[PDB]
Amino acid sequence: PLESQYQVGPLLGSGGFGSVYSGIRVSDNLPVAIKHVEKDRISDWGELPNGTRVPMEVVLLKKVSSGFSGVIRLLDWFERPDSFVLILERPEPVQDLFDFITERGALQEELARSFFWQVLEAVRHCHNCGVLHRDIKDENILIDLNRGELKLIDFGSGALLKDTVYTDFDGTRVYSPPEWIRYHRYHGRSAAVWSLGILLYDMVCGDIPFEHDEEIIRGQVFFRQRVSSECQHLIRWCLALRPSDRPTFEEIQNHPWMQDVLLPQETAEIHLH
Ligand SMILES: Nc1nccnc1C(=O)Nc1cnccc1N1CCC[C@H](N)C1
Repeated sequence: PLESQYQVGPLLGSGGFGSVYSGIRVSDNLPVAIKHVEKDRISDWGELPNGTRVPMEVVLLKKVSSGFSGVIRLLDWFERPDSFVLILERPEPVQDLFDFITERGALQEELARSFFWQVLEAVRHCHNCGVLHRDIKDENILIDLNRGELKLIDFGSGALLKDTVYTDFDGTRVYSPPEWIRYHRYHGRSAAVWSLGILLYDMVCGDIPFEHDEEIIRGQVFFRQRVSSECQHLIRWCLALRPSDRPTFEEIQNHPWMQDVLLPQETAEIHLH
């Protein structure tokens, strides 16, 4: 049973994603996160190779499963009569990117470069494994404060990556691209790159560039903080109105603003000490 295998701690958060609790695996004292999701609230249903219908997140997290620290690890999962329980890895000490930016304001470009690079490495790993996250944002990024390593969380709005159009979306509207707003249509990679541009603006400015549909559609970027010309260029390129004008992950990582990234441990030493 789940109740004998894990010691339940405080609620870490709840919302559209369900309810997430801090926990401890009783056997080895390993820190875990216990995620509960009600069956009636599930947006994307997946199918396990053995045939059983599970939340898409269970399918997606199994697809990415490796020694790669950039994606939160699924440790175990359970079915209950009206819900699913997901046992996830829990870094300690940890802080999500949203709380980190709230406490510190706009980040130094060196810090933003290190964090953005790790998000890109994590997203590239998902895509290479046939997984599309669909809800890339500061709230879905965990910072391992000791190691300076970032992890992607919440694959509950995700899908299997495909080359055809998506007509469904249940991620964050303010991170969604203008083709979703205008037409209820987007392609995986170019929509992911748009959300990445919103994320990078958020990191260097301390807030998102757009709040309303009209602003997303217009796509005019205003810099409220001092941001280098190379960083402003990368942001505007990710935020191109025409999806095909957006850079590939390779063009992003080869961008001159992305050069000479710090190692995660150098990041923890300089910026998280
Ligand atoms: N593994 C974790 N370790 C520490 C903290 N959180 C998580 C987590 O999975 N969180 C999570 C999963 N699915 C949806 C939302 C989640 N968050 C809950 C805490 C607040 C965070 N912004 C979102």
